[PDB]
Amino acid sequence: PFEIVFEGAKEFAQLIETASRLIDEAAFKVTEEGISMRAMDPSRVVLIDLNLPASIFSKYEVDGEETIGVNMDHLKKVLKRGKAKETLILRKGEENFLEISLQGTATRTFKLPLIDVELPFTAKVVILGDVIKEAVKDASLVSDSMKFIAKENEFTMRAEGETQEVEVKLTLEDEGLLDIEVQEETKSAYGISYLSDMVKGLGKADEVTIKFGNEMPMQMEYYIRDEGRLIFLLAPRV
Amino acid sequence: PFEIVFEGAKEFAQLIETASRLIDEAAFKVTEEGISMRAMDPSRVVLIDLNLPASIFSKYEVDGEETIGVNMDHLKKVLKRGKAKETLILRKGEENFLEISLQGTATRTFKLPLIDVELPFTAKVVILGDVIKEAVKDASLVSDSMKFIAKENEFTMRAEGETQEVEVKLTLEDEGLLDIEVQEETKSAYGISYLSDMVKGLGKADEVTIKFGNEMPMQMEYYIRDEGRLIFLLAPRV
Amino acid sequence: PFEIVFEGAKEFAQLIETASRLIDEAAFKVTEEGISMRAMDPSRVVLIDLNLPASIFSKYEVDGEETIGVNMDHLKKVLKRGKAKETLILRKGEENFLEISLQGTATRTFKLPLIDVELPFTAKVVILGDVIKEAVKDASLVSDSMKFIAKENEFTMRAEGETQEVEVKLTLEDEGLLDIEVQEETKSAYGISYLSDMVKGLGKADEVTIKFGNEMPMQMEYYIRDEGRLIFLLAPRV
Amino acid sequence: KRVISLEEF
Amino acid sequence: KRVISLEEF
Amino acid sequence: KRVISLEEF
Repeated sequence: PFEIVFEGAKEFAQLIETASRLIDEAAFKVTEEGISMRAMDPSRVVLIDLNLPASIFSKYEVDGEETIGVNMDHLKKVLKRGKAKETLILRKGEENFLEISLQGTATRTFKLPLIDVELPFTAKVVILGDVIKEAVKDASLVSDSMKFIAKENEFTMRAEGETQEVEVKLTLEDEGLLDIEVQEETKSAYGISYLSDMVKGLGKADEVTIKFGNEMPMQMEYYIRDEGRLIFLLAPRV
Repeated sequence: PFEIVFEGAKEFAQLIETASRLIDEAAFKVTEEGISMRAMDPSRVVLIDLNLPASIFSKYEVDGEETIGVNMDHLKKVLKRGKAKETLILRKGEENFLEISLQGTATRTFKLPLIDVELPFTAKVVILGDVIKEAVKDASLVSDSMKFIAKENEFTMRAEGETQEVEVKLTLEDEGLLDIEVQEETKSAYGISYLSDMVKGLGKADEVTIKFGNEMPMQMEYYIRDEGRLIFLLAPRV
Repeated sequence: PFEIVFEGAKEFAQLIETASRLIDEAAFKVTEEGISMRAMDPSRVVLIDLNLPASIFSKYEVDGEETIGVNMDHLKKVLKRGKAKETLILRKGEENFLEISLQGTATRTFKLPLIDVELPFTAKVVILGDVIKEAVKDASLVSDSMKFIAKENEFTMRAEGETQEVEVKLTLEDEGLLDIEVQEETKSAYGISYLSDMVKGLGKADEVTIKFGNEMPMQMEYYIRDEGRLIFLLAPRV
Repeated sequence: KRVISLEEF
Repeated sequence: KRVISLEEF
Repeated sequence: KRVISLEEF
């Protein structure tokens, strides 16, 4: 029996369109704290954790706790309909339905059925959103995978194919590395198909945190508004 | 033996690109009044009436009356070539040809052959161009048809599919309903494929008039410049 | 053993993306003068000559002369990665590799292998870049070829199909003809597929020079920065 | 659901 | 090259 | 109509 209102609806569609890109279905836990989504792609190689806390909503009226499951494709398509300055209202009554309304020149409400639900990091790097979006796209031109290498005071992503090779160095001098913290030399490789979905839509002004371990999974983290967060856990190669 | 000049040629291409979207061929009646196009799609479900009166042209030299028929695809493609601030000149000599010229940095003239030619409304609603463009696009996500319902002081478009449903209410309070005038409760349903062609390219500032009757055809009307007009008659469902 | 730095990298990608559009491979002669590319498409109907002289680079360190051959597709794709305000550095060591680096928020370096290497004009017209880009695109709507006709003080491109016809006149009055110089009446016809590649991406402010002879090849010339130049030799029809 | 024609009006 | 699963961590 | 080659010029 909840009523949840988010300003900047196009923004809200974006976050969900990320989460839609790797998983086909998802659970939304609504609670008086906030909204949570936790989920793994079909092949259990990536894990998504979305936390959207009460503060980022203009109205947040939850009564207890329940768990919405939705067709993420049909949700993606409804949420894409929101304009940038329009208001998003999410609503749930007794009936198994999500009411989504967008308000602008006129208010439109869409009803969508509910469906059935269901680390010792060596290196930590902070990096602007553009740098990593660019490296992933650069690397895709030459290979299906990208290596991450962190020595003390210097951070490298590199990929190699048959003929061609790519490498992007950053030291603390480099303009889009905010921070690096590595205990020991750290080297790991990750598939580009997943990285592309993870970093698609990351502005110059977006601080992205990445924690990695020698041949172990990457944790990528960036914030939604101030309070909310998205974390991606990605299993590595070999 | 006519010479007709329209400023804002990209604008002129737009109107014709509408009319092109549902019919494959069309008649243009040139007269000293203005230009007229009247035509029905292959399956006689929609009827287009375009009236472009002399005043909207910067030069309008007609000698009597004749009737041009053109391949609307080839006309669409030539008219698309006009820039937004460029001048359109239409011309016809004795020979079966339409001279179309666009003038800018240089003048280009295209010759296209002529081919062979060939209600008791309960509710009337006025509505901004964005609202209806949005409702049609919203409705297409859930069904192949949209319902229009008009009670006194309130106007609804709704559509329903197997799983999902959409509804857009407007009362006179709602920001993009200018006017509503309904004698009795009025309910009718129309195919979305036709509505999409009808409303594709309708600004926020475009007053669109819609007249409908219980299980009877919709009349949709909006203006070209001030004097000119486009009216679409659309047969309903069931 | 060279190091070559060009400002405005997106610009540099553009010029190469032209040259890529008709040829599959190309030779780059690096010398202390500048960089040269000379090449003919598979069917020996067009000939490209690119001259990029030292002055247009912010740093130009060449040691003698060598000749790079590259996969133009893989080069096109790497060069497309440059942003508009980013700096391009080209580099060659002893190993058969081209180092391409783009610098912005972070520096990215791509290594690409080297591969194996390999008129009595009547009329001369100067013309703005938009006019000819438009004429070619206009002409493509009606035919696979375009005629160029030059009499004294007047310049025409025309094309004709089965049904429809196009013609674009310019005299020295016409706003985008800068200059015309014709010894005698000159008429020649050229395929549109090649012309489209040649003129794709030509601003209003781009002086394009064209030299032609009765049933003989066209020479099209326009400048890169001030010092550098691109010349296309195109064999004619019939 | 049943799409008719304009001719009957 | 060998893509493993998250389950083993 | 007849497309020739550059070689003959």
